[PDB]
Amino acid sequence: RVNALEQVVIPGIRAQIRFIQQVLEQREREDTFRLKRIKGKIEAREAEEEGG
Amino acid sequence: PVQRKLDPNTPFLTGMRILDVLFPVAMGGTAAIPGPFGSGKTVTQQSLAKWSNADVVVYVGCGERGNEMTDVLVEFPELTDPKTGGPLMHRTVLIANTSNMPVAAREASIYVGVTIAEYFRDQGFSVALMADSTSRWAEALREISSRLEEMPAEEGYPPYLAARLAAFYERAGKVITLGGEEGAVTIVGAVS
Amino acid sequence: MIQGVIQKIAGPAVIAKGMLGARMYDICKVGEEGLVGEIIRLDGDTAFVQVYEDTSGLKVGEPVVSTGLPLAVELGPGMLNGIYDGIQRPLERIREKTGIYITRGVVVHALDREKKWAWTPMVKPGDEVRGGMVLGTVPEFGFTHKILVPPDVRGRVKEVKPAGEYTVEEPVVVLEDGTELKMYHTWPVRRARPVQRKLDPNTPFLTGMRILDVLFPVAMGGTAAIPGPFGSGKTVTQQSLAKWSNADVVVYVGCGERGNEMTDVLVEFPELTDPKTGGPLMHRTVLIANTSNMPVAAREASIYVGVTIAEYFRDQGFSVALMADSTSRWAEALREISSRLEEMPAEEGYPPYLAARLAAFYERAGKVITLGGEEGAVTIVGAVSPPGGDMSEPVTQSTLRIVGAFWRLDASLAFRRHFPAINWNGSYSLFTSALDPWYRENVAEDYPELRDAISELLQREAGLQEIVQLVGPDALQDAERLVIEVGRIIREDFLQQNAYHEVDAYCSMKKAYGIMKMILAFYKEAEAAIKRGVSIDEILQLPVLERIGRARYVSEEEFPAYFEEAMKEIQGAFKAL
Amino acid sequence: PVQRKLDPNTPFLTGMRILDVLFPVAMGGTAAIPGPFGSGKTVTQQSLAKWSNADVVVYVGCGERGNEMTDVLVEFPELTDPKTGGPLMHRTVLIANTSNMPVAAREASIYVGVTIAEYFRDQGFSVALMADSTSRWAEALREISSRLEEMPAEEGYPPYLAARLAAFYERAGKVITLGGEEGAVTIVGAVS
Amino acid sequence: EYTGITYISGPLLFVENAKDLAYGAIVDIKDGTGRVRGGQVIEVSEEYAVIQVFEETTGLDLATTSVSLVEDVARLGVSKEMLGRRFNGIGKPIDGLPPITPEKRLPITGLPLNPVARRKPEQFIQTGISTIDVMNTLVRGQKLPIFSGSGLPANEIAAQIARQATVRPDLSGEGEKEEPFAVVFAAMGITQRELSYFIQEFERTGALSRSVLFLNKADDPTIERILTPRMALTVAEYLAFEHDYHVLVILTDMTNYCEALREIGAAREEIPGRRGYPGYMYTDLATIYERAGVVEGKKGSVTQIPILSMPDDDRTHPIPDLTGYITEGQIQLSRELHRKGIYPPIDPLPSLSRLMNNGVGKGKTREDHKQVSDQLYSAYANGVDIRKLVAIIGEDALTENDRRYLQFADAFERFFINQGQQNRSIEESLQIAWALLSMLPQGELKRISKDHIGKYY
Amino acid sequence: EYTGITYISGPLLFVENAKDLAYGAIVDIKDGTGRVRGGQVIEVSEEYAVIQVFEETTGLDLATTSVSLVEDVARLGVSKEMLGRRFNGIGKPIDGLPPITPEKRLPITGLPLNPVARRKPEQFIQTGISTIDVMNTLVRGQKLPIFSGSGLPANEIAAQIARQATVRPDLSGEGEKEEPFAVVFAAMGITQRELSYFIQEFERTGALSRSVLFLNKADDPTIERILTPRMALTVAEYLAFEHDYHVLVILTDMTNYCEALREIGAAREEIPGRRGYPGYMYTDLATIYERAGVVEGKKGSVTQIPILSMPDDDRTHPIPDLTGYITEGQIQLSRELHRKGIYPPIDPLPSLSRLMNNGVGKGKTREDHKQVSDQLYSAYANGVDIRKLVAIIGEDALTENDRRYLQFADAFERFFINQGQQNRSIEESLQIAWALLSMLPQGELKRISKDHIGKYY
Amino acid sequence: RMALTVAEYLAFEHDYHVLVILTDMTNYCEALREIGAAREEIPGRRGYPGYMYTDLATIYERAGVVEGKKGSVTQIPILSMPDDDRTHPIPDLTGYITEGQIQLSRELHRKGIY
Repeated sequence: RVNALEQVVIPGIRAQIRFIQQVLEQREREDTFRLKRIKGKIEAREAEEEGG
Repeated sequence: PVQRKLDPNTPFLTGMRILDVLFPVAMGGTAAIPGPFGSGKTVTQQSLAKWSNADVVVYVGCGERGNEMTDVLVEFPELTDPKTGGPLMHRTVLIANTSNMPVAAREASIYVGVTIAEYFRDQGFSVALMADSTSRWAEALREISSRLEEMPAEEGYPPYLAARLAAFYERAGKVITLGGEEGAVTIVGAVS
Repeated sequence: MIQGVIQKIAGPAVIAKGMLGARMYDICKVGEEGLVGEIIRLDGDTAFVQVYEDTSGLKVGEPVVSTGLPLAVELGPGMLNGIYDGIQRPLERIREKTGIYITRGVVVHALDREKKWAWTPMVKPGDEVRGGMVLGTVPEFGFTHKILVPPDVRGRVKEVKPAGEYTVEEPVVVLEDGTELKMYHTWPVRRARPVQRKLDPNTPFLTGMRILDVLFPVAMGGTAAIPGPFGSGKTVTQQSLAKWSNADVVVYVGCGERGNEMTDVLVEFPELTDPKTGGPLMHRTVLIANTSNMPVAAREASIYVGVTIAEYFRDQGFSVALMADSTSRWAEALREISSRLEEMPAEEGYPPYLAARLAAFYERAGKVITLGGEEGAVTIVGAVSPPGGDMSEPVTQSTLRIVGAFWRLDASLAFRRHFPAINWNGSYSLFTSALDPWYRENVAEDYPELRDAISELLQREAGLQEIVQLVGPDALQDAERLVIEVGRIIREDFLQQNAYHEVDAYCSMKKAYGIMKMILAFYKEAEAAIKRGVSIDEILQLPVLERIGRARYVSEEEFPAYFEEAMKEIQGAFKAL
Repeated sequence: PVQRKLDPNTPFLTGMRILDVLFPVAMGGTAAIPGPFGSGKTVTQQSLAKWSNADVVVYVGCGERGNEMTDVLVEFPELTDPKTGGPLMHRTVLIANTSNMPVAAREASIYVGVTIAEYFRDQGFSVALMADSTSRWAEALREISSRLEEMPAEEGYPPYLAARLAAFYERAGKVITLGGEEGAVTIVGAVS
Repeated sequence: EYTGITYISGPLLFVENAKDLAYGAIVDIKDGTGRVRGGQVIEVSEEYAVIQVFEETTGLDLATTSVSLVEDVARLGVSKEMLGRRFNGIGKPIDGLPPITPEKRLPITGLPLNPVARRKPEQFIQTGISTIDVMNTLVRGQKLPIFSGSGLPANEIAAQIARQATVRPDLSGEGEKEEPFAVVFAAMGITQRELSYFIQEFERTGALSRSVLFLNKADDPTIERILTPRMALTVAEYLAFEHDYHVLVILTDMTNYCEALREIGAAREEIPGRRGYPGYMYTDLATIYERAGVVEGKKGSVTQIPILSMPDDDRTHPIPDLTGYITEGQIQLSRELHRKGIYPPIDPLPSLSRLMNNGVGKGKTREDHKQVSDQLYSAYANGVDIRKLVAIIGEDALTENDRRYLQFADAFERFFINQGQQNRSIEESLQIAWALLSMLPQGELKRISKDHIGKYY
Repeated sequence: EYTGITYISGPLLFVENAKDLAYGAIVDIKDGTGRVRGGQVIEVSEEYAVIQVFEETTGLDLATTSVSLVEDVARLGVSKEMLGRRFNGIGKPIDGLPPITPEKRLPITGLPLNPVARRKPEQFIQTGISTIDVMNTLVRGQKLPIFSGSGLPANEIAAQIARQATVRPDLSGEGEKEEPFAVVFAAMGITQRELSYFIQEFERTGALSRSVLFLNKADDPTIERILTPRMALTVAEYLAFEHDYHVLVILTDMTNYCEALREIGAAREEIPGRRGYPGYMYTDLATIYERAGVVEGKKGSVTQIPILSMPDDDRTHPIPDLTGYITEGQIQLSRELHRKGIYPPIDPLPSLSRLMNNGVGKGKTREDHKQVSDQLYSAYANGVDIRKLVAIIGEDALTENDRRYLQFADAFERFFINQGQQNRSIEESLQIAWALLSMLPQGELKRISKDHIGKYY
Repeated sequence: RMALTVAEYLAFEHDYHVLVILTDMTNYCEALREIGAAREEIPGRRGYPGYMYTDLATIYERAGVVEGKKGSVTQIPILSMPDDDRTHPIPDLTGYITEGQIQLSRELHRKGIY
């Protein structure tokens, strides 16, 4: 258990979180860039009432 | 309308040894039993089917998919009525909404079907309301965004959070009324 | 034609306005010098161009010329030793004339007009031709390049100019119907070549890797992946697949590759003997490779050029092995082009339009009978690149979205330098239900069983390997360690093949069946030998292991040296000693 | 601007054994103290400016604690320097910010302190800066940048986080100024 | 004509001077390739409109962009005989023959069934694996999604079920061969080898006859991967319900579905509400899946069996998601027994059957395997699970009683789940099964009744 | 020329119209606060062209502004006295002494390299840190990234090999007029520690007589970090190929490259997040690692020797991951041996040396160089392997065919890996390597056979 | 905010001593998000807002003693987490301005040790 723990176990179950975290977080890049662009549509549409 | 929110203190029973025993449910209550992505959470309505102590059953589903309410849906008129003897539909009302029924009807569903629970509960009844898998309501609520050119609340969460959920739940459940009758809505949320 | 100008410049892409008569997919030269891009999005009168080459130094306001005729490329002669690439320039020519430095920008003909070849006429005047036929052959090296009639076109023949070497330009067959058919002939890449009947893959492909084929098969028209985590084994496992082939044509697309990534690869081919000649391997190989420094859209375009060339050859009755290096190339093109052209994103910055070409490119893979009157196979064997190191990403699951064969190559195997790195824990094959006929037709009927009987070896090693890591080899008995140190020789001398001995980089069935039967014996004998209480310790010290172990330093002309010899010594002097 | 880059060679003493004797970082080094501030971590920070060979002390916050951020101020003059022989507050410049100060307080924080340190540097005086709550600085930056086109895009924080964090350390060291006087601009990095 | 383009790029178009059209309209487009390309007007817009072109555009000059309304409602004809003839997604035979002959033109979206008109399934069939006809006990009108990750075949192994399928008429008290058992198949996207492999496994039994195949390939329109299912299912309703046939629908390759779904999801106005697929996803998986269920006034049925190729062993991916809730009966295939070479390689650990005393195991479905199934669940659970729990606590901590549990895993899987072209009746199942339960004492036999017990002793 | 600006911003901004602005053109902007800037004109529009702001947003006004084109593209001088001199900084180099005359003014964008104008390696680099150049075989035909990792210094190691590369006529393959003592260093961004470290290192190595080190000086604006790489490069490409010399670009940490690069990607709204660091990364890097090959028809090369650290002692971060993929294989150092005292610590346990028998041979270096390549690797490997399985089953598991491989890891340890900073010839390394190959019985070795056994003891 | 502004006037200006006990922070933070999402402020990590910080400060920073004024408000906020895991904003944020933490044991609460 000592051998295992200090090799595969401890750092491995550590490093898993990281991978998880960073990819779910990274998904929310696409969220913002789209969300931006969604807003751009709402402001543009009202600027085709106030600039065209 | 009602006179005030009261504290429950009289249990409700499904006639089981785990949903009443180790962890009790209340009359005037609220509860939930999440079972991820289906896990035998629809079967707890074969336990509310003819073993409950609800004087008046009011079964509602947001927009449950037909196949899961094919055997459950026609199971009940066949079943014995503990409050009579014939069909279970002497006490059940059954105001269920399905995927077969409109896709917008699913969005309305909860905040409309609350009032049908309330008309009997007011009179002097201890109505048992169950919203069968509230996640079906979330799929309708979050679709609004898509069709309206708005994004939902970030990270796959619905835009309306508390606003249109909590209010239905706490709308009725052990509340003394204006007539001075006792209105108590018992829910066992069959969520995911 | 069409004379607009530029409006905006947007990265390697360029937009233009005043384009009337613009069609989706043409030659779209932007500016006076022209660069040759491609029309994707057409919104209004503004046909969004997406240039293959650099927009560096371009100043806005230079006339834009678009042909308005579908994107076509020259198919006919010159395939052998000609670069056509993705920017539509021969690197060959550039290399000498403008130096070892490429001047970015300016287009030159994809297929040089400086080439000249013999013509052997095979038809005569006053006939009625139909699409897909051959009009004449061209002997170019020790291979026979044919001139194929455009499919789905009919007309009579007016003339056919007699045999002799001429410039490719010269019209060799004038049709009565009014088509002066030049040796090169255009064909689009949006209009693809048809097939008379679709057929099932059934002829095997032999690439020169033992274990690879023997555990998880590949037919001609098959497909498999080559993952390579952290730029590992992958990069040169592909070199050894192309070094020797059983596929007649060799199509290597190394689009978007860099310096050292193609150094040895190419430069070694002029040193390999050719099967149909004996000089440079270039007499059967065609370079569609591109450089990394050229824009995103140049690596997109290269892949579509490959497959239409492959089809051309398939109709000539010639079997094509096509090997696109790394999907990290493909990914990166569409992954960036999405941002540019204001295309909205799907999953991981890749567009929802990713499988556009992809899907259709995998479909073409397969043994079929053409309309051409010949039968070939277009074999595709794409090398995947995991972005995340998981195949859950769409750029990686396309060889596991639709089923066929799939191979698993590991970093950990690559480190001791086991070539290939095939593992039997994430590889399956569907050409194990359709090579069974051709095996027992030519190969052997004692093969559909023997191959399997090797796989069970490493099946049973797995179950145990697990327990090796839970408790050592001193908790496990004689019979446990049995199939473990079978397993050992199946990998030590059967998953490692030397990349500096070229008679292990090519194998044959003779090399196959031989060394499969050696092990058969050992097992079947060893189950009784060790049952007499001879502990595995002693059998490790015997000379018997060492002699069978020479199998990655041996030749094929040194193949009858171990075939018959050691056969008797295995079943013989191991059951007494 | 400067006449030459220099390198520290002024001996390190902070008044703590292992602290400076095993790990020398010298004057014009750049340190850090990780983990959360408080719960025994205050020991180092306090004692540092009392003993340590610097002529001037600069203290600076940017999202500090409540009661703990005041314990320090109040005990500040009762911390005693031996050169000055009484109140430490004499050769200490305060510019500290807590979250009971405006939005943009914490975002403006750094640059201020950085500049003033260079003043002292110029007069041949070594300063002793303490850039506490680095982690928390960015809170503000993020908030401001939401409302803009400079949205978070890294890993939940600005990508311009990277520029102004870096540069903060690249302006601080031992160097020889234009007037030819040498000071030192040592940072202790409580990130939290 | 409506000239002045706004967007041109593959199957999705926009063209102006369009503000008065209907929902679903077959228009034409005169192309610059000279190939006349269709297109249904799925939505209408302010001063332009969305056309969703049936073929993929590869050249179309903006100077002459012709549009010509053929019909105001996109529909599809019908017939009563198409049996035995193959077709593609467009509606054209693969034999090169003429299409069906309209009788009436029905919408392609179709119209769903009332939940009240559905009545409990109970008429069980032989699928030719004892494993399904016991544990889940597949019945008419029911769905069995075959959960299968990537790197595990399911098109291949599905053909096995597809040829072993045969009604049960002597156990249900009445004929079921008296009303046609036609079958439907339909791919959303497949290769070259799997094309011929399918027909050659239908030609091997002559189960090819009386089938309607609405295949899709990967080189056939990418827009019609998701259009053609919806079409085909409303040609099912006609022969299944209104001609009273028992129609088996098998829809296989449900990722390639999702490929075509993706395209609209995000590129257009629609947003990706989970994993690049639209947020109208719910509908996109409702009209497809809802078709099936036994009628109370017809004696025909649509039994649909979706076969997935869902990504890896993930359960948060859209496919495993919604499919969970929907079905009651479901089965999983895994890769663990698939490399042993056993076919089918069932792994039923996350698998569930919520009907097995109610619904199936009553009526026309026999009840001698009622309590049997329920036994078999936990009996198999105790086996394979504890192989793990021993190698965790120590490596040996079983008694001799628990030895039996794992003694019965190894046996059961090999024999029971393995059939190639072997077929065993429900009774031939039971017999055998209860003789392998004899490797177990009481406590792994309580649930089984006094009747069943002795019956198969 | 364009007067007026309609956006004051820090990374990019509005410049009305365009009619002569090239892509990647040099513009000069007087901010009206007495300051002046430049930049590249990457993206040119007749609406709003946006120009590369070279410094922060402060110190800008609309009271006085002008935009004025200076040159078509980027350009800069390359002296033939560039070698033997350090030219710190960029544009006007401040190496603290006068700038050298821009003798040949040519572009600094990059000049591409034809893939058919390349030839297989034939040069070796004899560097004084034995361990690497023996096993990994440091040749110019590989460009392996050296990964330092956290709490492992990037500077010390890079510092080392600076003076410690030496040249022979034929122990290095090629001649000593084909390899000068000149080298080139190109910074991907230097930091506090990285600069305060190389200060002392210039006066000791000979950055005035054998080394060129272009820097960013650690305090110049962010955009400078996407300028110095390719600028540093092109310079050397000239004297290397055209003048004939071998030079090695010794990079520095690509972390600060990402850093600067990313801010452009969120101010243009590109793909700046692959897993928290750019998805567009590789596109710009095509040029850096394109010239890192070996030219054909000219002599002398350019080879990128990436040296980059990792933000965590795990590779879950894009930093080393995307680099792995781009380039070929890896060489590492880790912290296995660093915790105990060994210096230089070198662990090539998960390493991959792509080439190791090309660019060397027999007689190009030594006879036994080609053979002792793979040998050490697996001899040593299987040393550390034992210490794994001993502890799993009690505290031993070792045999007598273990006691020899065991001590082959001690013998390789402090005798070979540890060396100080002491120059070691390819002779002194391989010679004595064979007396450490006398700890396992010779004659029949894993990769060596009897052909160097009786020659080298 | 209501009783906040009244509180100032209770404990500092009457010399009284108040104890503010808030409960359920999850709701406080959900509702907040909806408001900010329409002012063009992007939500934060694990969906919970990033403009939280400022607003959460203003409730808690009317705590701490005051020179010469003996009476001051003691702050005790109570918030919920799935298992007291620190993998979302709700604790992080809080945990910088506030001092200490006092988490709840499953063992204890089972046995009825309160």
